Amino acid sequence: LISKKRKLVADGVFYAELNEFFTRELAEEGYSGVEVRVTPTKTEVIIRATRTQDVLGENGRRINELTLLVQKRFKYAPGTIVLYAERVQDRGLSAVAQAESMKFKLLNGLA
Amino acid sequence: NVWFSHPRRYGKGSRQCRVCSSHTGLIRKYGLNICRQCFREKANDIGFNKFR
Amino acid sequence: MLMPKEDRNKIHQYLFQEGVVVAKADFNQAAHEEIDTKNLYVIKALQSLTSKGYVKTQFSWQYYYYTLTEEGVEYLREYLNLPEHIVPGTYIQ
Amino acid sequence: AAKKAAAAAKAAAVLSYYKVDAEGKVTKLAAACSNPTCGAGVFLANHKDRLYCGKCHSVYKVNA
Amino acid sequence: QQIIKIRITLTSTKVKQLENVSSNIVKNAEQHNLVKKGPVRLPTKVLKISTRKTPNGEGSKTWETYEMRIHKRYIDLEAPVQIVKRITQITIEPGVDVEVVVAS
RNA sequence: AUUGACGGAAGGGCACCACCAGGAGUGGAGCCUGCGGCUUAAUUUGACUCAACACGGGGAAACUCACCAGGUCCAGACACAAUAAGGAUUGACAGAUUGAGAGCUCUUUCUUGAUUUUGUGGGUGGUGGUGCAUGGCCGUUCUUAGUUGGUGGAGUGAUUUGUCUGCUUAAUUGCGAUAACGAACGAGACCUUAACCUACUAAAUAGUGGUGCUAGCAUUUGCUGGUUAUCCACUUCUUAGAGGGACUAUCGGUUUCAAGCCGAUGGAAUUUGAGGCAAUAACAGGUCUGUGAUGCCCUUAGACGUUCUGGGCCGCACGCGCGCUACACUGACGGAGCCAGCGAGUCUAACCUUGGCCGAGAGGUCUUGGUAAUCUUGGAAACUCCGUCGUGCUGGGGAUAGAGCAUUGUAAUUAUUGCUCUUCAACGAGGAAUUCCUAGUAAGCGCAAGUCAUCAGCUUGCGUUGAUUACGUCCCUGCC
Repeated sequence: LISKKRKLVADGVFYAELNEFFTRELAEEGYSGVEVRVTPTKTEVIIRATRTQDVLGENGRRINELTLLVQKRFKYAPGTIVLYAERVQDRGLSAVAQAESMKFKLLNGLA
Repeated sequence: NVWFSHPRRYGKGSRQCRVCSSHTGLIRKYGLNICRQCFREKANDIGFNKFR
Repeated sequence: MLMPKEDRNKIHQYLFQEGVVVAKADFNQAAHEEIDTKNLYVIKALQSLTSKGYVKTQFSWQYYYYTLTEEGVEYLREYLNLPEHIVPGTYIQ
Repeated sequence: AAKKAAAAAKAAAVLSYYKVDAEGKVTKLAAACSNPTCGAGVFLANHKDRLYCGKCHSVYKVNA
Repeated sequence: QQIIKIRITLTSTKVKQLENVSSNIVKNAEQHNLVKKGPVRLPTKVLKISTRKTPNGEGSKTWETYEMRIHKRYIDLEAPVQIVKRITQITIEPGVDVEVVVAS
């Protein structure tokens, strides 16, 4: 129970740990952001990302890794948290990615 | 054990940033409890586009 | 660091198990969420396990994220004497 | 001014501060701190007027 | 057949999903023909956090005013335990909160 | 020879941080604080042309806290060797000792129980230094107009115009002139709020009539009420969601009849007003005194680490800024009218407090409501009222003082504030200076928040009364 102000804030700030935690670990996967949803059942996070064939986990453990963090950090019953990653359709014009494709190009030993 | 932690509830040292963990600059304004250089930073995302 | 043979055993336990632990930088706490093992404990015994690679830390937001290591979870298989059936949250479609 | 050097973790290297009898019975001497912790063993040590107990850090006050 | 006078209370950050939901609302309910009102439309709260721009006194005195403008929005709706539930389940969505502060 | 730059050389723009046209002032004083400095137990510390001067949200009686004048206890991890259950060591009465009911010490000799103590190895306490070892942010050039690149095309090339003579704007904002064609960022678009919707959508946490119940004056049916339900019906109002709506519009001029600019009509309505985001390159501006962001030096128990006390940053012949009341009858005193808007607020406990009493008063309290469009909370001051004061430094001025009485606070002393009554200090419109300002704008009368236990002569935000003066220049400065 919180004052609507009080809610739509922490609800934005939610985009300030998935936006991050993915920043750093998924610095590889193609990090493609995310839709944080509510639906009357779940809280579902669709990871767009440009390499679903190391994120998916050699069967479904690497996806039961990033949830069973997203659950223990943010409290959720077990179920109220399914990660669908989803490719990234229109790759030429992400901005962020073609930057992550310099950082990855430079490191790798280039001029 | 009095003899390793002090009477830190109210003031500045008690509460500390979310993101960096600093005392310097604070945004209390709305369950926010960040710093008052970072904020802005992300934020534009977080909710706080602008409208000016 | 000098710990305890009923907290050293207890960690390396919801570490294998869920497999995956997410224990803040607040030294100075009775107690960590899901493990009675004060906080401060973990953090430091895990700075140890990481250090070898029976595990793998990731940082930021201020929590230390950890999460298993594909194998290094075959060390915990001989430490807390247990099967060589299961893989731990690991195979769960 | 001055450093200590930490107290020595010192060497009674054996023990037997528990009537070793001759032949075939062992019993238990200097009481055994009259508490449950303090269980059956606890060989009480002798200090100023009141006696001294370590299963509880040390503590306990029962004369001798 | 037990009747209940529900009250529908919405809020978002986009005037475009939101208006969408009392068009869908009050015409996925006049299909049902329900005894209701029309999307009441509540004073626009609207937070302006002054902050300086610089990272360091230095540097002119160089300031900001970012804010969330919600559009608060509510509704009405009668109907038993059956045809407020088939309505609350349906509008289903991105951006938005629905309460059902029930009036039994 | 080249432009990133430089000139106290010429030629153009742009802004009341630059002048006109002017208003209210600062600089004068009675006093607020803050920075110079002498003082000192110590008078901690950053900050010094626009970019240091009620500024680190610095409103500090402890504390905070960095200055001392002094008391302690370590809150010395980890390994090694040494003391070695024959006690490593711990603790304490009270008295000697001191602020003291610190066993700080020493007197005693109880207690104490391998957790300590000692060196060796090493760490981690650090508002101690270094902002020029740096991070991150924020000031400045900036209420800026400005960058840069392709393909052409030009011109060993450092490369160039493209980014321009002119007219145009709040504006590299746009027509137009053009071996230059067409794009990116800035600006603008966009987001906030203030206006408008007698159309929608709903409201015993907003108000209408009708309805009684009803309390007065009239009696003329009328007029004045009281009623969180007597009922309902409403939704202008008041809230607030969707939504819409303005584009300089319509003629008329005015011009290269281009971009633009006046004026009058309709209109709610100088970029609709206003903020906020704010490229390009930076500055050795500031900051390790916001940090458990942090290099490298130093500190490591006679510590610069921590903590109980007391004073200290509030000390004055004085120098410099930011500010409050006043030199009046266009005011000071008083009855009697008597009016908003931004807030806030108690939960695990004392935030707002009425009401009804007690107090001249300051207040005390019983008790009340209120996690708030639901309570205190619809009653704030400039003012209209009706006058006393009569040109008397007053009946403008309210300085500095003597006591009491209160209201907080372990501490009220270098009286935190308040009241109760008297002491009745300058100054009789503020020199060389020098600011800020084009519309609900300049300025004054308030108050709610930010401190907070309190103590505002500051910071922020609002409205209630509300005009002069232009609505233009490059004389200046300043920068392009």
